[PDB]
Amino acid sequence: VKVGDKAPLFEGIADNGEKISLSDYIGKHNIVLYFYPKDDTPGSTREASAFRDNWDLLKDYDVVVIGVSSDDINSHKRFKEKYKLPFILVSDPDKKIRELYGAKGFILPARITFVIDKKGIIRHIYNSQMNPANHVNEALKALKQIKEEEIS
Repeated sequence: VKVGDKAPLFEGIADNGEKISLSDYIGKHNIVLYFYPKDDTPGSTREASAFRDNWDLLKDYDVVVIGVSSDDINSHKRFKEKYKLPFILVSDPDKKIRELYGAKGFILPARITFVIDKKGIIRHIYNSQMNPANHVNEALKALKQIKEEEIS
């Protein structure tokens, strides 16, 4: 998976117990798909919080934010409710979505974020375990680049 490739399609279960298909968003909105190790931990909470804190700004870039981890649905709802996260959280029980995106990691699940445009093309990849809060900034920079190409 590299910048320029079509984003791999997948189906999973969202925190609302509903099934989610990436293809249902492809072409309709820009997409920020971010992988994080585990629910309600210092770093992932910080990353999720950063995305929450920029929710309104993200609205200007026509985008859907989807978080992914190996935690189950209930863990996702609790994490989401506990920090008032407004976006979607997908459960990846057997790590199949991670494998698809090459985000399995080695000493632990990779904290990697992908920004996908309306043509279903990956426009940016940011892989960094140590800078959880910076993931939203990188997603925003990619979204700004994309918007800048749309506007004119």
